Amino acid sequence: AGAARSLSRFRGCLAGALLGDCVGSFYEVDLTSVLRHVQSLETEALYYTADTAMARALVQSLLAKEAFDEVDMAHRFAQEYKKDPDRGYGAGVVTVFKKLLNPKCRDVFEPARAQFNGKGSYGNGGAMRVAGISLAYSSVQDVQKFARLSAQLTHASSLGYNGAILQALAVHLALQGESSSEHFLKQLLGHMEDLEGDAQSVLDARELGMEERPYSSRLKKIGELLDQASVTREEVVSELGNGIAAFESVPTAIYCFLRCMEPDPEIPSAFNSLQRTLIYSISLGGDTDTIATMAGAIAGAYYGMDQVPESWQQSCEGYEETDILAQSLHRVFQKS
Ligand SMILES: Nc1ncnc2c1ncn2[C@@H]1O[C@H](COP(=O)(O)OP(=O)(O)OC[C@H]2O[C@H](O)[C@H](O)[C@@H]2O)[C@@H](O)[C@H]1O
Ligand SMILES: [Mg+2]
Repeated sequence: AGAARSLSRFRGCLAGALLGDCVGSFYEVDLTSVLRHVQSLETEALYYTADTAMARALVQSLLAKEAFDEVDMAHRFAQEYKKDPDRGYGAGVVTVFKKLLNPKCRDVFEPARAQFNGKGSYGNGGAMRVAGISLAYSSVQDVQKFARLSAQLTHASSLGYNGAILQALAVHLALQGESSSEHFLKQLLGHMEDLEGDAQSVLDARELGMEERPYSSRLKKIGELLDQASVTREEVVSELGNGIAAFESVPTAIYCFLRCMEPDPEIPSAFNSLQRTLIYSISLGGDTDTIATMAGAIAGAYYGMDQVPESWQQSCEGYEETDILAQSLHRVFQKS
């Protein structure tokens, strides 16, 4: 709410991400499923998962250095894992952290490049933690630059880091406030068509038997889905995904945000737009903590802190630290 990149947008963004992670984590599903159990949320009994742990470390690094510092951020990721390994980290990425904890590893980007036979991870862990990049950086150029670099600390495949860029761009656009769904999608599509024309990206996708321009292809499917009658959960999962791959989760989160910009008759009117976006995301099943954390980041940035319900927020572990960090990003980087 209010001006582009306002404090309310910053706070709502990180709160929305925290809500999606914590509320989503129960069901790691059917719209009726979800509605019964948000009943519960009507202190800090909902633990956050690796999505929030890594987002907090990313943001703490940015604040400590008042800039992107790959060595600081890589070590804060590794030390966060060492301090609290049981947050549900991906099976592969834990190898990166263990290599980064070795004090004689001195290029912090190389462990990620060794992952998965030297092709790199395409998991959504780079995207799940990236919203803080869009709070720290106002220009599109800087959002893409450091969304990519922050993601490359663990996700060296263009299929992974282009998902992180796409998530950061969506948060970036949402922080600018009111827009049509079609304009929001169109801007995202243009940026991704630009990135997926790159040779390394084309090959990375070739090598795995994928569409050329996989993110672009899914963003076009979102535009079709937004015009389609009687869209079912099954159709959404089939065309976009609900999985741990960034390309099976990041477009899906953006779809959830765009679809839920308007009221949905099968979700009670008593829920506001942020809540309805989270309820819809979680109803898709699959990687619910991560799809909801990403949809919640976007919706929180767009709708602002006035749509973060206190009862839901106060159920989440660390909600006050999350808020402090949002306020600090606004002070340090948005220079209020
Ligand atoms: N190149 C690849 N080839 C085959 N499988 C892959 C590849 N890349 C990723 N995977 C599969 O993808 C998995 C994850 O890739 P990882 O890099 O370990 O971790 P993340 O940080 O992305 O995990 C993010 C999630 O973890 C948290 O629970 C959050 O809630 C998110 O849901 C691998 O174990 C592989 O099965
Ligand atoms: Mg997850």
